[PDB]
Amino acid sequence: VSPKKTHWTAEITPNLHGSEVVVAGWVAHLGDYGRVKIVKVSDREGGAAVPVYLERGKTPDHLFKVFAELSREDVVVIKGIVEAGWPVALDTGVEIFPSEIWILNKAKPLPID
Amino acid sequence: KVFGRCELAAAMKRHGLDNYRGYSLGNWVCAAKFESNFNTQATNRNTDGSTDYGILQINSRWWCNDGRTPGSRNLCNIPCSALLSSDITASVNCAKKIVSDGNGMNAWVAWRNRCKGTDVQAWIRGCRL
Repeated sequence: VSPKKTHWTAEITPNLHGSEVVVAGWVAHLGDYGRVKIVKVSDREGGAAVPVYLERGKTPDHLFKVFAELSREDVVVIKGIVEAGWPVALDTGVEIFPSEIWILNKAKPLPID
Repeated sequence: KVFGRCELAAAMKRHGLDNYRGYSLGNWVCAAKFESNFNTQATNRNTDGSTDYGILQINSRWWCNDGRTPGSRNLCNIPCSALLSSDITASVNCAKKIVSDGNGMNAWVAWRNRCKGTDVQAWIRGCRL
């Protein structure tokens, strides 16, 4: 029951503020900082890496458990609301606050050691 | 130790945080105010089994090791207790690694909520730096 992609990551723009989007692509970057955790999604090579913010106090608890199973290069589908209210423009331009994170496949990454 | 505002501004400046990753000094004083109220001993356990430590409330899951958080990464390679010291060197070094991780100061929820996009220079006003 994972939702169909509605937008390409490069189509996530401030104009979409306040609307629901579904993005689909791979995990380009993960940052776990405690109360904030950010997963960036890409769907085009050398393309956008749109940041999906999970913030304690804002994001439902279960999605933090999903974030915990994530790895770089995992293929995901994430449903969320676009936020682009100032001061978002100071850096990222957009943020996505998720309501669903689906993991389609976990990457078989081979540790270097 | 509880720093005074200007006392912290001076220490943070000494430690090379002024414009570190493009963030002016006020951002860092503002972040400490709203994360720890300038208290280097500030310790806050989260419902998720992680704890936040020190003047900038650095988290035990990825950043420092506190011996009790599952899935520990200790990316700063320090024990969490080092972030509780009267001396802010360990917190500053670990903060500089965090702010370089790819999300800038958005790694700090207090900074996002209270500081980002505000007149952060107000936090160092009146100091003589």
